Amino acid sequence: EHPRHGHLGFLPRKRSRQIRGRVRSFPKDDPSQKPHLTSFMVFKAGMTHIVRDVDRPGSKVNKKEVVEPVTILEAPPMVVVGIVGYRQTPVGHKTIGTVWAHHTSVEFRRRFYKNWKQSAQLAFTKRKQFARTTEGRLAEARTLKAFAKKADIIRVVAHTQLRKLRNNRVGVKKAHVSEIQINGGTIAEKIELAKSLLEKEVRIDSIFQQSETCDVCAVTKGHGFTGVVKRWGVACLPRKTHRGLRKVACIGAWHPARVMYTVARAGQHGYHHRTHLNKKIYQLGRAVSMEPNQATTTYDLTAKSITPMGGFVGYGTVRNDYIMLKGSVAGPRRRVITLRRPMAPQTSRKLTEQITLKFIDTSSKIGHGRFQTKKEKSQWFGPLKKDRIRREERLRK
Amino acid sequence: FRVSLALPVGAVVNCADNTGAKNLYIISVKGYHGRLNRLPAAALGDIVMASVKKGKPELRRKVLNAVIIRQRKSWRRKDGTVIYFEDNAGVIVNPKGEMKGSGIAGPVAKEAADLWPKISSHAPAIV
Amino acid sequence: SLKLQARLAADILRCGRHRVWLDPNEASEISNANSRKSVRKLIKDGLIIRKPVKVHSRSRWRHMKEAKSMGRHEGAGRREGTREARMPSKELWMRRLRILRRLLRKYREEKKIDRHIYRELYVKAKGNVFRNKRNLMEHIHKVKNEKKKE
RNA sequence: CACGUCCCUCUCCAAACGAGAGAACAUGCAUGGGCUGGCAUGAGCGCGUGGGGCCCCGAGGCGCUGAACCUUGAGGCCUCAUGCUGGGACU
RNA sequence: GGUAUCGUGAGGGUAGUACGAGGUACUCCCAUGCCGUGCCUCUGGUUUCUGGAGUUUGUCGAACGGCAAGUGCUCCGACGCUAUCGCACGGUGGUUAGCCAGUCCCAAGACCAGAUGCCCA
RNA sequence: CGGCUCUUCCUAACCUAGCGGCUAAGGGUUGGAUUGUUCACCCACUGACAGGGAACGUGAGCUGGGUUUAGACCGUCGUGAGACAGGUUGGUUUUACCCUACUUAGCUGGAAAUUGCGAGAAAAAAAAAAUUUUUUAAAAUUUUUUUUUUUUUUACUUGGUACGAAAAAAA
RNA sequence: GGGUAAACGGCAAGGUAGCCAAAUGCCUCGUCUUCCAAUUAGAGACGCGCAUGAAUGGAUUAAUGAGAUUCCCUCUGUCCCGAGUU
RNA sequence: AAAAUAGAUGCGUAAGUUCGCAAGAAGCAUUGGCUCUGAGGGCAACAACUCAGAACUGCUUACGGCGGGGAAUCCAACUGUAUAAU
RNA sequence: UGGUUGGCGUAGCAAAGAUCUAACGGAACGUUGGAUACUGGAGCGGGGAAGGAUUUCGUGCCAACGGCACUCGUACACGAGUUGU
RNA sequence: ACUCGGGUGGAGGCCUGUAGCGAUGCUGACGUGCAAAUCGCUCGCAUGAUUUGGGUAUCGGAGCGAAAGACUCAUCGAACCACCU
Ligand SMILES: [Mg+2]
Ligand SMILES: [Mg+2]
Ligand SMILES: [Mg+2]
Ligand SMILES: [Mg+2]
Ligand SMILES: [Mg+2]
Ligand SMILES: [Mg+2]
Ligand SMILES: [Mg+2]
Ligand SMILES: [Mg+2]
Ligand SMILES: [Mg+2]
Ligand SMILES: [Mg+2]
Ligand SMILES: [Mg+2]
Ligand SMILES: [Mg+2]
Ligand SMILES: [Mg+2]
Ligand SMILES: [Mg+2]
Ligand SMILES: [Mg+2]
Ligand SMILES: [Mg+2]
Ligand SMILES: [Mg+2]
Ligand SMILES: [Mg+2]
Ligand SMILES: [Mg+2]
Ligand SMILES: [Mg+2]
Repeated sequence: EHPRHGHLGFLPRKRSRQIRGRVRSFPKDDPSQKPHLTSFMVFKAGMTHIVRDVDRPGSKVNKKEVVEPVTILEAPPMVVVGIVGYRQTPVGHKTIGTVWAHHTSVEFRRRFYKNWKQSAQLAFTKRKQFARTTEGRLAEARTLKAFAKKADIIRVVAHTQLRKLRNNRVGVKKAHVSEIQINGGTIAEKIELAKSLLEKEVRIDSIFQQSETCDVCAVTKGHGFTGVVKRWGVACLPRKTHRGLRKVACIGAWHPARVMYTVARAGQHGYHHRTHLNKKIYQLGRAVSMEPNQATTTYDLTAKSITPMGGFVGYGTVRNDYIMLKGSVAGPRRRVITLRRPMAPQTSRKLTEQITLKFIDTSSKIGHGRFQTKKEKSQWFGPLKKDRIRREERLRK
Repeated sequence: FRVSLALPVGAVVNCADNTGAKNLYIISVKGYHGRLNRLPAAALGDIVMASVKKGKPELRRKVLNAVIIRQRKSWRRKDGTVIYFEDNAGVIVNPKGEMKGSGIAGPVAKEAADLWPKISSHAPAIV
Repeated sequence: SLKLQARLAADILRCGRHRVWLDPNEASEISNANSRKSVRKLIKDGLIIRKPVKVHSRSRWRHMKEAKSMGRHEGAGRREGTREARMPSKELWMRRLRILRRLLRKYREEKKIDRHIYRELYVKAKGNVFRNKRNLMEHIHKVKNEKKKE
């Protein structure tokens, strides 16, 4: 006898019914806090590693640089476009209603369509003309009265700005809409944060901050109808085995006289929703145009960019704000991953640690990439024939 | 820290040690909590029950202890520096961990030398 | 569908179907060529032609056959065969011994050497006491000067 | 018939097939370039075992030459440059 | 009534575990093992990019370029896939270790008068 | 038979946990030599190497070592052919494409669970803002006035949307 | 009545030479030694041989063996513990 | 089961033995390319193509094909035959 | 005994590497050219025995058969064909 | 006294290994198959007691057997056919 192969609380292992990785539960509201947003949609870019000086009493690495992998997650600001209130009921939370923003970016209204550009594009057209009228202004006014009254939960309906993402590979132009809960103070305080913020952008740096952790939720990378050996980790059978090796030899017994829900079976692996915890935020990163010397740490002064030399493979440059957080993040490159405020206690000696990066890595992913910089590669090879066949042309002109 | 396991039971690592043992045959790894089919596996710094398979007869047919001081199976430092050896040899040692040799042959690993205060001293080098 | 003429052209071109060439551009005139005599008219008339056999050059080999003469491609790694398969011991012994028996026979005929010593050497030639022709060539010289002194 | 959905078509974070995600004139696709990598110095002409009669034959070597080529394709990057650009089903 | 979007969450699943060292004999630390959930920056493995090179025999008259050897074979090899062979992570509350709730996973045949967008010939 | 594989359940608890033997089924309970084995015994680890059920769990899952038909050998028995739960050796492991279970994957209906029109909401019971008071088309169906949105000529991540203005249209 | 066991056979005679827990030994995983960290295996001894043994051939045998069996070196995905490609 | 050995040449080759063997025992070693050299004959008064050697030079150890080896015990001496279809 | 059925348009039709192109044909696979491979002389070669006995050949045909298709066939129909001191 | 080199020669129910004849192992494929015994690789013999065509002889209470009750037309511890039935 050995332990069971696989966690039964991650089950059924079925395809997620979404891809945007929506938060399942927001961290519990704390009135003592000032109001804030609790999550932020971001696009996985790729990974690198960083050097860091761990300064953790105990261990053999205190005061010693350690190479942590990091995931880079491009994070163009989300736009709030509507508030949502929930009222508690004996049967469970009910939306009171939502107040949509007076205006909606097309990328958002793209979301209500399968073919926006061959549509009449009438989405939020009556709201636009009605929220304008005093009749619809008083109606919007009444919804907020209902929030301030009957609500227990205020939530912004934010979305991603894919227009601003300018990624060439994330093909979506429908915005990634999602309610983002406002934990904070009294419901009027949450309404007020909610409505002042009701058509504004929301950068991650406001929601998060460095060294703080974030729970991540994104659908994990899809593997199709995976077999039982890859899906559950069961031992494959000895070579001599007949019908085939890669099987659970015994999927049941005489009784109960049927396969139980607990025996492992071939089927969908990957592309499951996951909430992974306590991912330290090694740096929030401002957009490359605004703060070009990303990845230029105090100890590595060369002006530099968070994106590797070949760009991120399959993704390309991170043109925007980026969250850089320790370790792996579930989901393939360029998937949209919601990442919430931590729901764990976060009073751990580790979790509270400030993270001063000593060296973001920027070598090519693609090959081994022994250069941190496109300038430095040229500084190795120096001029070569592509230039001499270039330099000569310039002289002739 | 973590050192990717290198020398499963049944392995014959060399004796780097001063003693007349020529090579060790790992029998089991001390501190090995076992999963079912998994073979116990010594890695760098690990104490190991080992019988000398070749060398002075006096050592030849009893189980002995031996820490692993180098390892062909490469491992990754927390420093992010994956590293490995030409060979993977251990040194004979007491259950206490005092080494019975008088001087180790080749380089000793950093995390052999740090777990074993005596091994570190006789080590010609640490790596 | 001129599959008959191609049967016929191949026969009277005295070749395979593979070589006969029915002109693609005139299938119809070929098409009404029911008799071998019709097809023979088409063969002189050029609608049907025999293609040359596909080449199989020896130029790579003749260039190799030069290099092998100069001793190229000869050594230990280039030898599959046992030294005896690669060149038989019986083949060398025959050549060696046919050569000795002939030279002993040439001298006996011109009587450079006695009909006596011929047995003296015909029988030593058979016991390879003579490695070569010129080994025996000089032994006949030195087996004979020993006589010249007396 | 509206809104719209779907098919066909294109893309892939999806994918046994359905489903999914997207696109829907869009740097979308296509080549090209630049880049990031890979390999490792192309073709071609222009020191050398000896050899043949100052040249010729000569493996190898040198020089142009980190060159040549390959680099997104089950689907690296860059807009950098040019090229090409709806029908059906349903209610 | 369509279509679409955001959610609700009854119900069901459910998981973390162990060891050691430190510190002072609880707290508090710090590593590791196992388990589990991922991920692929690095490192290893994997090559049908048959990518680039080398190379063997056959072959293309030859050089070049190939080609055949069911991927000829050897070297290096990106993408990708993957390994406790790399790496990240594994949270609470309430009741009597259990147990229940939560977090976590599926979640309206739990038919959601929840919200919402658009059109309602 | 056994193993392997995988799951699961029990506890007269081996370890772990809490106590002071008791509770405690939670999670875990090793790798090997001999032998088909189980079992036992050993070696080593271990916090420990607990005992069991599931058709003595599990062969259209396997393996086929045990048992193992015909061949053969030996011992014993038999006059013999032949026998031996004695030993030895060699000795085809078939089929799911059905139903259900299960595992993923889709589609579509449905609230008199497809019907009745058979009518029940965890809804509200002139409107909104600070229960009461004040403000939101007017004047004689049409006209006029006001407000809001769209088009043209600073603050937001920085290409594209907002408020600026002015004009037109709708209420 | 006689003869015959290289007749069937036994060990009338009482198992000789040999050989063995042997493909033959129940007891039994015998005992000892050797092999390993550990050996119900093996080899080698031993012989209270349930029930060895002499052409129902005994013993021993170099060479031979797709025969049984044990171990060794090399080797490896058998395995740890699976991964990738076709 | 797979891997492994592998061709040729030169060395070297144990027990045991019926003196044949065992034996390809085992075990090391060298091997390409190239430009040369040497050797080995015929018929009169031109023909092979093997072996050998030498420099120089190259290796990514880079087709196909091609033994894994050893130590022991049981049985049968050997090659053979033989239950077509366990 | 005959017929019919569900399973079911399912299980399969996965051994021996392979076709591509244009032109023509045709009502729509063949034919030719080219390309590309294969067999690889113990051959998907060229002749015979046994056996078969018209399969041969041409024209036509493709209803049925050639387990897909056929315009093609060893199939179908018609006409031919085998010569010895 | 008949030994030690070296060659020669080509022996052998000799060896490696084709063809051919088998058929050990994978207890591999297949296992309502290509096949009422096949396929793959592996393997065994392959100058011999070898393999093989034709012919001929010997069979059913029988034949034939290097002996497995093996084989005697997919039939054998007594073929097959008909019959008694
Ligand atoms: Mg099997
Ligand atoms: Mg990479
Ligand atoms: Mg593309
Ligand atoms: Mg049973
Ligand atoms: Mg069963
Ligand atoms: Mg109804
Ligand atoms: Mg014995
Ligand atoms: Mg007897
Ligand atoms: Mg034999
Ligand atoms: Mg084998
Ligand atoms: Mg000898
Ligand atoms: Mg025999
Ligand atoms: Mg048989
Ligand atoms: Mg089918
Ligand atoms: Mg060929
Ligand atoms: Mg015909
Ligand atoms: Mg006919
Ligand atoms: Mg022979
Ligand atoms: Mg043999
Ligand atoms: Mg019998």
